[PDB]
Formats: sequence, C-alpha cells, structure tokens
Amino acid sequence: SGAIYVGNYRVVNRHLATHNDWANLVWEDSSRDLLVSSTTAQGCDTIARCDCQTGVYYCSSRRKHYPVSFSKPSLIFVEASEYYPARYQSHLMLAVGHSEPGDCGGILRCQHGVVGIVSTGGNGLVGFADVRDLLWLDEE
Ligand SMILES: Cn1ncc(-c2cc(Cl)cc(Cl)c2)c1CC(=O)N1CCC[C@H](C(N)=O)C1
Ligand SMILES: [Zn+2]
Repeated sequence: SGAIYVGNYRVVNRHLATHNDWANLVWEDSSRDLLVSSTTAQGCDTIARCDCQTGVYYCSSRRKHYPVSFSKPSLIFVEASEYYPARYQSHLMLAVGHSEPGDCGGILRCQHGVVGIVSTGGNGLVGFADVRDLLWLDEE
C-alpha cells in the first residue's frame, strides 16, 4: 500500500483505489495502473521533473529503502494477476530489487523529488509507475 500526497491530490495504484477515491476522482488510467483523487488537506510530497535513472524506493516487505538504477518509462508486458489480465502497461520503469504483492504504492524518489510508485514485481525485479510527466499535479 502507499500513496503520493502532492498539493490537494492523492496518487495511488488504480488497483488499490478505495470507494472514497472513486467518489472524489480527478483522473485514472488503467494502462498506467494510476488513479488520482482530491484531498481536503494539503500534502508535503513534491514531484520530480527530470530524467534521472537512479533513485531510492521504499519496500514495505523489508521495511527498507533501497538505491536502484531504473529503466526509462516504457510499454512493458505484465502477466495476469487478480487485478488485470496479462496486458501491456505504459509509463513503467524496471529495476533489480525485491518486491512482493503488498509492496505496491511504495515511493521511488530521486534528488529532485518523487519519481513514481511501485506497481509491478517478481523474481528480483520491481516496476514503478512514472508520474514525472503529469505536470498538472503541480497546480490547481
Ligand atoms: C508488486 N509485486 N511484486 C511482486 C509481484 C508478484 C510476484 C509473484 Cl511471485 C506473483 C505475482 Cl502474481 C506477482 C507483484 C504483483 C504484481 O506485479 N502485480 C499484481 C498487482 C497488479 C500489478 C500490475 N500493475 O498489473 C501486477
Ligand atoms: Zn531527478
């Protein structure tokens, strides 16, 4: 589990969105596994606006933050799960690192701010849904 709290927005994995998230919906995209809902309180996270390929992510199944090198956001084939059929997920970055089901939502960050959240994993790989291109998260 986990979310990014930037301005009056809450960014979560779409597959983990609550009824309150859907009832206060700002934007969602199944192909990216992302959903953004509105919040009453202002958040403290800042979004990175950069092309960093190195950062640190939070792994809840180890209570640890790990430094990683990650690929550029791309279209990648993801196997079937209880949440989606096997399909291509867009804006996904891969890295070598531990991840289990339950680790989705962990933040990946670089020197500039939040880069994205854990969305996929398996056998020593971890995949992050990028949010750096969502410029509108910084305003309104
Ligand atoms: C986060 N994580 N880390 C490891 C595994 C994983 C490991 C094993 Cl052994 C078996 C399975 Cl089915 C999954 C997962 C879960 C995962 O990748 N997904 C399930 C939730 C929706 C995700 C999506 N974005 O499509 C895909
Ligand atoms: Zn950066």
